[PDB]
Amino acid sequence: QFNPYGDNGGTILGIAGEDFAVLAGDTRNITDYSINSRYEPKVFDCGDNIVMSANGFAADGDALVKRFKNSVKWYHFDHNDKKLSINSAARNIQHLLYGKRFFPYYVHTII
Amino acid sequence: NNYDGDTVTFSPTGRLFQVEYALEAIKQGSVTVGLRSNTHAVLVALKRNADELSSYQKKIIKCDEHMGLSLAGLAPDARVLSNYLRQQCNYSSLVFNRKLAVERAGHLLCDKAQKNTQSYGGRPYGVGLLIIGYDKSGAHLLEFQPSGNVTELYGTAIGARSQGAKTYLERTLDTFIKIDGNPDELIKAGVEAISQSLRDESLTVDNLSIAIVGKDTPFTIYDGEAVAKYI
Amino acid sequence: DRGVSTFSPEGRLFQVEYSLEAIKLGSTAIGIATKEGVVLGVEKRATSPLLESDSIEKIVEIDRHIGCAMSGLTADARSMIEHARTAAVTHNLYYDEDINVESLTQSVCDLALRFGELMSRPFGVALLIAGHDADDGYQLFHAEPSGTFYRYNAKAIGSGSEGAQAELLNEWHSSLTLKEAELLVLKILKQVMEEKLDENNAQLSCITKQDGFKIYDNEKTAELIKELKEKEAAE
Amino acid sequence: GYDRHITIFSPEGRLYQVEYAFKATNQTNINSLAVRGKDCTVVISQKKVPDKLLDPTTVSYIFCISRTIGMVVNGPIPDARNAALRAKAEAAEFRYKYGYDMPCDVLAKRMANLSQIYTQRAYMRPLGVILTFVSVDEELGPSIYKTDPAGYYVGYKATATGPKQQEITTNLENHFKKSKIDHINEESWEKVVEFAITHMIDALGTEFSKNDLEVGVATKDKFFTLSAENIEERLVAIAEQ
Amino acid sequence: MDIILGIRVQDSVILASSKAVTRGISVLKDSDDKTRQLSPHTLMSFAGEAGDTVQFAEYIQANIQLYSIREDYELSPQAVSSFVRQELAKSIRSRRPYQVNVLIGGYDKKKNKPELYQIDYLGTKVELPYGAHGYSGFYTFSLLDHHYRPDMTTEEGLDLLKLCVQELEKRMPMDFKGVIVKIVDKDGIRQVDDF
Amino acid sequence: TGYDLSNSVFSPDGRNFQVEYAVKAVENGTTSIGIKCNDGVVFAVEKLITSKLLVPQKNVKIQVVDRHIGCVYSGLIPDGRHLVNRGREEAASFKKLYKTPIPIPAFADRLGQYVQAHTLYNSVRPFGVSTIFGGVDKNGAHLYMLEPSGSYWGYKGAATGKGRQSAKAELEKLVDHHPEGLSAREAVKQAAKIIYLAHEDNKEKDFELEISWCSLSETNGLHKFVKGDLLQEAIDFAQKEIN
Amino acid sequence: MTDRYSFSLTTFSPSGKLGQIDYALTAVKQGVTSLGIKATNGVVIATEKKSSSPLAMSETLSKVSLLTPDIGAVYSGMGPDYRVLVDKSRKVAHTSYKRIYGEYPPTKLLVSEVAKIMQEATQSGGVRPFGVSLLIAGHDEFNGFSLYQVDPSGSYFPWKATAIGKGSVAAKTFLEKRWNDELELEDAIHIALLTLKESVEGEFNGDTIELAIIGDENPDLLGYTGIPTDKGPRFRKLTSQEINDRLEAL
Amino acid sequence: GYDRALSIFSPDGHIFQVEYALEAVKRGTCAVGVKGKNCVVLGCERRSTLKLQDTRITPSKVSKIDSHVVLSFSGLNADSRILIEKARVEAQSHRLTLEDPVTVEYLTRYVAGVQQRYTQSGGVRPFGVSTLIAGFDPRDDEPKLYQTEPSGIYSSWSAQTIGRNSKTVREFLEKNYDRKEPPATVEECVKLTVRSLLEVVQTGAKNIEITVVKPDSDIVALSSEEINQYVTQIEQEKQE
Amino acid sequence: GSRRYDSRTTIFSPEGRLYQVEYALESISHAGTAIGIMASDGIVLAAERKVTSTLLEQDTSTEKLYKLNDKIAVAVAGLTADAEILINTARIHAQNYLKTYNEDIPVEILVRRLSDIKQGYTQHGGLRPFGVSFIYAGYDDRYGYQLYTSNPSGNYTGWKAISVGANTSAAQTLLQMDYKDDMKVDDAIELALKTLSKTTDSSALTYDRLEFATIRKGANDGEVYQKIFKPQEIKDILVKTGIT
Repeated sequence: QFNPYGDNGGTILGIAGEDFAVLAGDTRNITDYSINSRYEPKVFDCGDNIVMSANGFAADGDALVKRFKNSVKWYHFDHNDKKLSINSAARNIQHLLYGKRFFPYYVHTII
Repeated sequence: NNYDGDTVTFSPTGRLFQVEYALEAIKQGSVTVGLRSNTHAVLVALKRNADELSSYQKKIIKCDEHMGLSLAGLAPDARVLSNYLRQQCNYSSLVFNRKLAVERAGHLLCDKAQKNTQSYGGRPYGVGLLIIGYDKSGAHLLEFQPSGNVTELYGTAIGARSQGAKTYLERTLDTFIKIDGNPDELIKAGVEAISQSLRDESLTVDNLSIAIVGKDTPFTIYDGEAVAKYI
Repeated sequence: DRGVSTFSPEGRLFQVEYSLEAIKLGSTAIGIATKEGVVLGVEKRATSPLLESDSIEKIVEIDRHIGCAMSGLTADARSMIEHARTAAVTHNLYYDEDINVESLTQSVCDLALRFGELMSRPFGVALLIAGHDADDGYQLFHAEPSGTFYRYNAKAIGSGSEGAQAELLNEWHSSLTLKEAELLVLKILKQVMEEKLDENNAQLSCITKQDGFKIYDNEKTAELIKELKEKEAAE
Repeated sequence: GYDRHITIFSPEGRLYQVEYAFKATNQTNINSLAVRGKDCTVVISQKKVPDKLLDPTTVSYIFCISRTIGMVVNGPIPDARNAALRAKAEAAEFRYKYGYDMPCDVLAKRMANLSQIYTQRAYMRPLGVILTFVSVDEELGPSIYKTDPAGYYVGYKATATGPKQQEITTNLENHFKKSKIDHINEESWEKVVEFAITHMIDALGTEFSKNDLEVGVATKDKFFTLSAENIEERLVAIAEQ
Repeated sequence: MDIILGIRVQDSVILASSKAVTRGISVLKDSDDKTRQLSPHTLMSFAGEAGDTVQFAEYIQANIQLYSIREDYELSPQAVSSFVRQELAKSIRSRRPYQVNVLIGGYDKKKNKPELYQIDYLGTKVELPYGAHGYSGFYTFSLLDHHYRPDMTTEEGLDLLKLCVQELEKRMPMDFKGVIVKIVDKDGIRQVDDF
Repeated sequence: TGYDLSNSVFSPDGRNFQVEYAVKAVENGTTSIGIKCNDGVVFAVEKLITSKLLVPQKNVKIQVVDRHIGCVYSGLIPDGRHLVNRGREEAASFKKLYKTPIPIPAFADRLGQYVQAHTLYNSVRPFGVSTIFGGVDKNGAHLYMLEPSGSYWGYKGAATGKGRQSAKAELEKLVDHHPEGLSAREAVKQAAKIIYLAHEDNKEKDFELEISWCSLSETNGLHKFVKGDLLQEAIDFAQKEIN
Repeated sequence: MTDRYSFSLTTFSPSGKLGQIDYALTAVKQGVTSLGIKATNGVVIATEKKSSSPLAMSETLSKVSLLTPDIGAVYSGMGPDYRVLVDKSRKVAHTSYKRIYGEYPPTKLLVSEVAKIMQEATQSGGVRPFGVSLLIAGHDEFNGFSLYQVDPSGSYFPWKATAIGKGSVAAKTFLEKRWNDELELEDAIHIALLTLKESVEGEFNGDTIELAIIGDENPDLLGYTGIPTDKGPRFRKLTSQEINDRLEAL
Repeated sequence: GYDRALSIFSPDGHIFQVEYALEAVKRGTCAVGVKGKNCVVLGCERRSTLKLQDTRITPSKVSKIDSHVVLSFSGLNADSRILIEKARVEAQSHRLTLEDPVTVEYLTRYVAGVQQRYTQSGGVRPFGVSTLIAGFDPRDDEPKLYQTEPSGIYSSWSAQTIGRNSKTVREFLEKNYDRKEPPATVEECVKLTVRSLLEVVQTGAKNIEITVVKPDSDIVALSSEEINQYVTQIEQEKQE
Repeated sequence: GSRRYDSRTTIFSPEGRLYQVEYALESISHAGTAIGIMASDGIVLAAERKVTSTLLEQDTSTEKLYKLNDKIAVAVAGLTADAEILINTARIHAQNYLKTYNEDIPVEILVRRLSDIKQGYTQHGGLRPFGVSFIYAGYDDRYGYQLYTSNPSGNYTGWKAISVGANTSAAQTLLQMDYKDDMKVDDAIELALKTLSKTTDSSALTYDRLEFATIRKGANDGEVYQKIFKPQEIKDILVKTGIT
């Protein structure tokens, strides 16, 4: 039977300082015991000073990042180029994720 | 006369009066000018207020990083049509990783407006649009009319008294077409063009709207104190 | 007849122009924006003395930071208010923030031209939408059934509007206090109203950043009416 | 007078839109004729190519509906082709559903039913065409069945349609009064075609070259149309007589 | 849920329904009232699947109340029980069936008679002198078969019910936390507060 | 009367006046033509230069369908685009099911039925274009012209728009003088000449010429635009002939 | 595209008439005379086969139609409308009855279904009424023989005998003088032929007259044997020859 | 589906189909509501060209929406049944979700919403009905009286009348109703209600209906005799 | 589009009347009169057929009086085909109720639903209304014997005695004169026939131009019987009251 999920490995890490924040991740992409790529970035600048990583099943990760980036674009269009605050981004991502509650994105998301 | 009750009816001489009346709404609209060189494309718009207590109606709308437009006529129809363009540009990026060619944008608007001219119940769009953009074949200016006719030009103008700006741009063609790698000079030529359509009113700071897109310039809009440089 | 979405030979939509005539028959509503807040006032205009005037609801809350006044076929406004309230609350759910006043007004105005042969006719009511947000501060908007909305420093709508607007053109300046705005709404309402303005046939409200949107009691407004009469007798 | 614009009854119980669709039938100014042999069914129609720029091979009002059924139309070509495409689709569907070839008369009834619907339903206009269906049916033999904008249809011994239809009809009537039989008593379809052309000439009082006519022939298991040369061959035999 | 019983006597119907609400290894509530008044002289008790029970009971209640207002009239206990049966009969072939068993105790004012209907989740209706749902019947039916008489007073009915609860409290494995008892007669519906 | 106020209504003489009114819009449009040749077809159209501000070469009117069919039309331009968009859908579904690219007669009827369908109801307007189209298939070259009524035929040459009479007269001379056939390269030249000759009937505004062709030998049976040296050569031949 | 005619085309006028129904009845009036006569042991329905051209084969155009083995129909008015009503009537006899009860509908109920179809063309959106009046003759076990008239409005009436169309007024008067409750089937056929001759202009024979009967079961028309309870259709169309036989003893 | 915009604006800014629906209300029998200190009374005219009426079964002019709220109307009777049914359904739905019966204001707002919706939906005409909605909010003793009309506007009234000759009885109520002192008893409130109908009705025989609503779901209709007692008493004090 | 041909069947006149309802009522005023009279021990339905021909089969005929269930019947005035559409709907509705509650449908509930269907055609859909007025005669254990009427507007009312169709003005005046409350069924029968006899547009009232029915408790103890009169029975009762 077709299994629509996979595991692309990798690990990510976010730490917040007083006036800064880092979001790190390795660049190795795998399936089973093979390496797909030694350099495939999974941490992205999404605009408005927000960095994002959705780690786990890469196809779902890319889809979510793509959808969120698009959400930032439309937020500008719909609210007079207003900057999307990090707390507002977080709530927006909740709805992106929960919208597929019964067929989830297989990712640990950090922004 | 008897043939203007709806868009689906031809007159005996082959005219579509509802489309022509839609065209009339554009003529009552405030003047807006478009022009381009080989490196940049510029929109200039005269904004209109309701009275001295009101804001000035926005005329220019951004569609993508590399494309945008100005409007004359029914503003809500421009909102509908610009939104469609935003989606089409967006689809092109997400699915093909490709910026939408200004020419295709023109074809898409033409076909969308056309459908409203051949079926019962609808109405034609009541707005004219000037689309500028910079894509893989350089700078572009398009003129959209709600009849569905889209036309690629070096420069043009639509709205009330637009004839003056259009004549001026026709005269100045050989000069402004070669204002390459100089944004401020292309805008100044556009500001001079729109001035040929003024009457008992002059360009002020909350009156004038300018947009520019080009080789190394994303579509950006200039308003308020940021256009004082050009008055 | 002839299509509901038809253009006139002058390039205007018949039905939108006709709905504008119905708004002219509506009771007067006035809004004044200041740097201390926005004041919204209305003429209640009860059709009979037996009608209990406190049940006339022409000033309405959309969210804590946005209020609304209406003029024309006021029953048409209910679904517009319902959309506005849902738009405002929905935005907060999706974004954990307050929704901008302009975005609210644009959302309400998106309903306007959704008629034809979608609803069967345009709305027969104009709205004054007043609110505050952190980006653009205190704002007043005039939402029409054409789908157009203008931002205003001050605006009057309804039967007494063109006389009231000329009055607002002279009186409005960028340094008005909230108290000055309250008195000014009362003053211009008494001018254009048919009957004698009192605390029962006219209503006041405001929106401030601190306390949000508030409708005034009849006691509170009554004192401002007395205060206005005293200032005008005093020269 | 909106009773004249759509298919509702007038005060005297008429359908003017149906009547006006009949007048559209003659708009091409073409006359057609159909007769039956012992073995075959022949249909001939006038071919007028007025413009010198036309490709004359594409000017046709005869259609091969199925392998066994042919159809000639009297009326404007857009409506004619509308009816032709539908008849083809119907004939093909019938064969798939029921396992045998659609009979000429059954297709005629089906198209007549569709036409009837346009006379009762307001949103569909009648087609401005008269459709003459021909075949050599495996049960009924040589067959002519004709359909009109009223949704009427009937079988014929022979028939004619067009502006000068009455002249041709009485011509054919008089021949069968003489002959005493239901058909052209001839073995070869070639001679039945010759009869058809001869009686069209007499009735219309005009001579034909090979490009002034168009001929369709139905035999057992196939309907086919003739080329200009097959028709020329036929005109020659008529002259040498 | 679990224990719901019913006894029709001479002039009344008596419903006894357990008070416990248990989820997992915890008794979450010991005063739950597993009943809804459908009309002034009609009472319905219920047991079954969590959520389903109350949702169904209230849906029936709303419908009977709507009917009463529309017609300014009280539907007979027979008529109400037929409506309820049909709703359950519809439900058993839907995408997700209501897993609810009910007892309907009513006093027919036109006939001057108490009436007890037992309806299971499949829509199996039966009029009885006494009824039960689930495992309750396995203990009470034989006891009722022995001691029940059709001319019993309300008092005698309650004593007979006491005997049933005592037997259940002795032999049933689970602690159902006693019962709430309600009487349906010509004067309406009242609750016995000491059982 | 009032028979002309609603599409699909028969007048007492059996006419659909709304289609006839659509024809008037076509007669008002610019001149377009088609010439059928030895092994292909050639299309050309008059593009009125309304102003100096129009970018030359950049408001392309001739349209390709699939890879082997060219389409040009006169009248309401957006209506023509709508028709081609449909034609492209029709060609795609034909190739999808049957593999082979749609033959020209088959494609001709796809447009025909669609245009005819817009004469059947009062809720749609007829097409305000006459469309000249064609190409090369497995049976050689075909040229077609389609009117607002849905009527179409095969043609040796075709013309529509304001200069249709002038163009038709010129087309007839070529047909008379070349019974054996015109070559693809000669047809391009003649198309240029005819558009120039047809421009007399529209002589206020000056114009821009546009030409395309499908030829089995010259374009390998694919639709291509005539540009550069071959186009200038054709423009020169045309200038040489009006003088 | 698609039907924008979702509104009625038949409406009440100020005087209370339903115009389109009246006008449909006028079309029926122009129609060729057809009639029905009920005997004690059968029913006869008859009409003139008004031929359009002598080149037409009038046998291919059948005005008298079998609906069920025991029910037949004839009409006056618009032929194409009748033809599709027969198609629908035949089908509804199956879908709304035979596929449910395993037997054919009784005459009154099939008539009721046709009447319903015709009524809906009087009220539904974007249609005109049917321009026909029907005469339906049938037999069923529990009602015996019956004859019904169905008009454009959808109204239907049971008759002993009646006529519709062109010369219906004269024909009804002729039938009033001749009808009694003792008529045997052969007597009714004779009266039907007499009545029709008054309204027929040209030739009067078995090729210009169409006539069918509802009478005894015809086992020779069943097509099979072996089931005693299946005895054959009660509907029979008289042949051209059988009509001419009765026209010599006229 | 049928689609026509039947309710549209005319050049002067009127919606004629809404305004013509008001004419239908003007033709309907008179209805009046008067609220006292502790009750609301609804009085209704019944036209007297109808003898041989069976009053046991003939639809009453006052309808219970719930056990605590009532609705009367003027205009098309058939139209009112649709509004009454929808109101009754919503009343039960409110009890089901909120676990509290509707307030009188809420129920009125719902009915008014239905009416308004029928003035800007395609393929429908407006309700030819105006309503008087009266009762007491749950656990509240302040009387409530509201009016709705075909446009969808609604408001609260101390006393109000609708239907034919309502301008005459509004006249009466305006000069006979003291806002400062509402009818302090049921007795007084029924009397003022009957007086106002006697300005317009005729002989108050089988012509007048009265329904009295008190707090906590206490609704009752008066019989002819009880009403006739008021009629008799009113006419005796009249001779002056 | 098709707007041109739309009558707008569901609009108000400037006077606030529904055109089509008024015109449907005008249509019904030309239909054969039908009378219903309610007595203490039953109900009478009597109706005049539309100008009958001598060749019409009277015994297998139904035009005016129809059975909805065993306890309820209707008399029809208007287009018969329109009435049959509504009658079949009413019959189904009665069975739905019986299936749901295991009790026969109360008369008013059936009447309200039919009347609501009529109302719908006057407010939405753009279709012509049903050109029918009904007289409902029925019995249930709540109100006993009941008479109702409904018309194309979907308005319905209860009656002691009522007429629909032609000459209702004259017919109602006569019923108002001679009707009294204590009246028995056999008196009501006589009143019904004598009223039609005086208001009819025919020269003389005969058995072949009448349909007749009674609903009595005339079977066996607390059970109700519907009697749709046969032609011979109508002929007898016509003689028994001295009209023939």
